[PDB]
Amino acid sequence: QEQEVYIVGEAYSYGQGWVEGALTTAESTLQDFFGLPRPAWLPEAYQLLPAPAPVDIDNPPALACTDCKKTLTEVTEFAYTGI
Amino acid sequence: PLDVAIIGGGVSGTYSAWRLQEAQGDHQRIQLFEYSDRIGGRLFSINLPGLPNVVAEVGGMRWMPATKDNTGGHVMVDKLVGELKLESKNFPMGSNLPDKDPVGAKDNLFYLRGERFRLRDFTEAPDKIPYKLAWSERGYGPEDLQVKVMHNIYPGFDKLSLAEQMQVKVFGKEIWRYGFWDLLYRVLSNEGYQFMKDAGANVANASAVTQLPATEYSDKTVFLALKKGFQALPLTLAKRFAEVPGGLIAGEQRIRMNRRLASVQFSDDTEYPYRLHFQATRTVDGKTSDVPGAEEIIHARQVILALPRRSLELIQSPLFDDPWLKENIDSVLVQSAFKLFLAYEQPWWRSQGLVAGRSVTDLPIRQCYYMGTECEQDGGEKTLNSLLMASYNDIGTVPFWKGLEDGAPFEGYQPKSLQGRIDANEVVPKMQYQISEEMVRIAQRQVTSLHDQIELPAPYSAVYHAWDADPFGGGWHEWKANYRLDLIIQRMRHPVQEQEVYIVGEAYSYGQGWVEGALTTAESTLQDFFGLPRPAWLPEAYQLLPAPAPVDIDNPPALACTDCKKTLTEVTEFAYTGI
Amino acid sequence: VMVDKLVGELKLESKNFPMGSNLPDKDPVGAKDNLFYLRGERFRLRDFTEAPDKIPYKLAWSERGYGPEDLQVKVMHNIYPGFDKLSLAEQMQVKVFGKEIWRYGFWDLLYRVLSNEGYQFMKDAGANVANASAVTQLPATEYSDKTVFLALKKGFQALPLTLAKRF
Amino acid sequence: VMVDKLVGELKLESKNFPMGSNLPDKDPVGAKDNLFYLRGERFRLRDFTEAPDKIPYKLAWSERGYGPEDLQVKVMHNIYPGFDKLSLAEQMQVKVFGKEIWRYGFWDLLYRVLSNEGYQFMKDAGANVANASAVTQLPATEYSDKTVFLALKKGFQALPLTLAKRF
Ligand SMILES: Cc1cc2nc3c(=O)[nH]c(=O)nc-3n(C[C@H](O)[C@H](O)[C@H](O)COP(=O)(O)OP(=O)(O)OC[C@H]3O[C@@H](n4cnc5c(N)ncnc54)[C@H](O)[C@@H]3O)c2cc1C
Repeated sequence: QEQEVYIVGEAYSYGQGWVEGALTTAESTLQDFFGLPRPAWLPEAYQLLPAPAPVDIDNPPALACTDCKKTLTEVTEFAYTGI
Repeated sequence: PLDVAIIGGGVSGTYSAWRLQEAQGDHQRIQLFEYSDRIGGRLFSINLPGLPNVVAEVGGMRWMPATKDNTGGHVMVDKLVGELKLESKNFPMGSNLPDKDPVGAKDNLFYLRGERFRLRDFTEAPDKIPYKLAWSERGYGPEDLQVKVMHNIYPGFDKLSLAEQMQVKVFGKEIWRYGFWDLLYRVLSNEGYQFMKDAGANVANASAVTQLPATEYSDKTVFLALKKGFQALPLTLAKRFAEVPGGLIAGEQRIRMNRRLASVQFSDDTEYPYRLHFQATRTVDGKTSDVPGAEEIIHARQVILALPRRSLELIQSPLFDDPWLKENIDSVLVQSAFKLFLAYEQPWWRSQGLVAGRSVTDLPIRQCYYMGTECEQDGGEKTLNSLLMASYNDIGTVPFWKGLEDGAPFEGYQPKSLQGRIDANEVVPKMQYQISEEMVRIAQRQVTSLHDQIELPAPYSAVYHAWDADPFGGGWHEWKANYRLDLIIQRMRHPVQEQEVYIVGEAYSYGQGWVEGALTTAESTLQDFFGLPRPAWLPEAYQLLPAPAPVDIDNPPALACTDCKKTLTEVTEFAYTGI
Repeated sequence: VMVDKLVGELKLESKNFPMGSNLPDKDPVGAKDNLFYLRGERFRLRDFTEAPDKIPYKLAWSERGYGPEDLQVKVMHNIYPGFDKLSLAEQMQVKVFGKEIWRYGFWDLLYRVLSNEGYQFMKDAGANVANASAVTQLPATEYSDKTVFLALKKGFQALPLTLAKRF
Repeated sequence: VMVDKLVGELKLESKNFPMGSNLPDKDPVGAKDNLFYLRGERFRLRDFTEAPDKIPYKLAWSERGYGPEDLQVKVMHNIYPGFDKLSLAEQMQVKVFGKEIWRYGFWDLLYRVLSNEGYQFMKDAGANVANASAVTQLPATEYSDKTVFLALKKGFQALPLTLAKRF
């Protein structure tokens, strides 16, 4: 936090093994510690890096299932694919 | 000072009280006595922690809707449930997906003799079935095989009235004189019988007349359940019996829980000839024990014993010395039933292609039902918490599970959904039979084997119930061979002509194993010996109890075949189904 | 998205990166005829579903009839249904067999749910790393040769060169 | 010992109780040709070892090649080697899977060590009771049609009758 060295690239991205990983880390670091706006060509809808879980996830609050009917349907129909 | 004492807070008891109170309550003292602190008898519904909208039906769980013409299906249940404004839901026996051509039960599992196959393989891949069936028994599922067997014995047998079925002779003997297994031994290979038992419904020493009738299998067959659990039906009735306005006895005094009818004695009094001796009981954690002390004594004109066979046997009365009643109380077998529920945090089976209905195995667990996810229910919490039920009734498997009752209780674990809601030590409910850890480990291993998995998620909660001890003796009854069950059905409602004691309930009905049996016996007895009209909600088209055959059916007149062309066509086309 | 739009921005020409056949133009074979040679046996991709008896792995009865990718999808739904559709924050909180998923290595977690022959099959016919976090290896999608990929006509190195050139 | 010596004492005549054939007098067939008819299949006792492919139970690879009795011996040695040779007092102190053996029923203990098809095989081709104490059901001996049994020529009821007669 003290120093003004930044690390970008695929290595410590979410999109490892992709050029997308490298670009997303670079763009986020630029928007966050260099103050550059988001490019015109870059949509706002796109999340560059995944939001983290809380630092303390030991005994976390429950995950409320959003549209479980659709998830369970997808899962069962996938199973039917094999059968 | 009681005009009617009703013994038993099951569905037949509670229905009887409600009817009599709503009809004659203004001038008749009616009281309902129940052995335990719980109303419902063999209807018994619970919600496990984390599953507030997925009911675990430890007793009865579904009924067949009334037909359009109101002549078939469980008409009494369907219309009574309509009358009391209880909400019903579909009881699925398979998958609705894909919404275009629903798989139904076709993908549900079988694991028999070390082989795995799915239901669709009985017709699609009969080489997978590991039973050495006769050439003529291949290509049917177990149910369809039973239909074929029945048409072999007598074509269209299921479509005959009980009176005609009691006159049908096979291999020179009337069918009601055979036990199911003995009759099948004559027409079906040993491997066939083994196949029907294992992949299968039936009892081997029960009357062939009530076991043989079978229908063509169809996962499209519709069943209904109550959203609040089947126990809502008797509870509602009890609730509506103690809330009838008016009457000699005040609403809150009409139901007397925790009273075990110890005995019925005959008093010299002409007005109130029955002296009922009740023992007070207390119920702790679902277990009822006698409270030591005096017997409460009550006087009644009429008595309705809304009680199964074992319960009748535990009541002392000179009434039971009647030769007919002494002979015909033991005219029914009692089938023990056992249920195991396991609650999981996700429906691991949905990823295997399983949605509803049962998978079947020859492992001791026998059958597993997939019973529903909390989040997929109407107004259900946003939780993947799911319920699995296992059930067995077969005598041979019972000893296995019986040995696993001892040991440390299963404690479960507080699932994430319940964190900061329930206590960790309340995750596994306190029940009459407290599931042990060993039983849960072994059930989980057998469930894992059945689904062909290495390891499944562990259950966070469980419930075991046995319908075997007193007073129930078992889960349901079946007519024994060599008994004129058509005559016993009519007489047992009022067993001793002199006395004013009536017997109602599922035990000595035609519809044994169903709430419909209990309701039909109760309603007939009420219409016949209490004079109540038929309810408005109850159609006239529906026959409550089958008309009996003549007492002398030795050398009976011939049965004139009504539209034999249609029967023979049905029978032949059914045969084509297998071929 | 970043690559796609940045490539758009710098006016680099892209092309389809085919993963199979477009012929016959009516019903393209795709990757269905591409070869496998495993354990001395030859079969084609279509045989994972059309002819599963040709697959020379002694798979569990419940793991047959899937290609390697689809088998991984099935495994993931077995562990947690819809896991791939959760956010990273939710995936980091998912516990399996009493431990958070990000505390398992891929191979250790699979060992618990999939037969050894299953794992061997997914490795050989398969993407994955055995000691990598299960949270980033487990997410899988249904296989489809219709999945579209793009390449640069001048090669992917044209993207950094262009950038350097424009810097 | 008590029966044998008491029968000696009362001068009741005993005879061999054969469990198989004595012919041919050179190499007696014994029980090797006696029949089994299980699950629609026919085989003879000798086929448990001579032709195990004829046995129509899907036994584990490690349970094949034994007759039912020998399979029970194998199971018992798996649980505790030499268990049958221990005194009752020692057998009541033997713990398996963290519980004393006399706290298990036979079927529950076998469920842990033997496949379901194994149990089914031992019941069908087999002696045992499924809910009885494992301590008194588990002890088994190697099968041998050469095992000798005796009967009374006048029937076993001659023993109590004689006693009553001599009382
Ligand atoms: C496992 C299982 C599953 C079932 N599933 C279905 C199903 O899916 N569909 C269906 O339609 N039916 C089902 N049934 C059957 C249905 O539950 C019964 O047929 C019906 O509930 C019985 O009603 P009843 O009034 O005859 O008797 P019971 O329910 O037995 O009621 C008798 C009552 O009398 C009480 N009693 C006993 N002795 C005394 C005494 N001395 N004094 C006072 N009270 C006493 C008992 O405690 C009990 O409350 C099932 C049953 C079981 C066991």
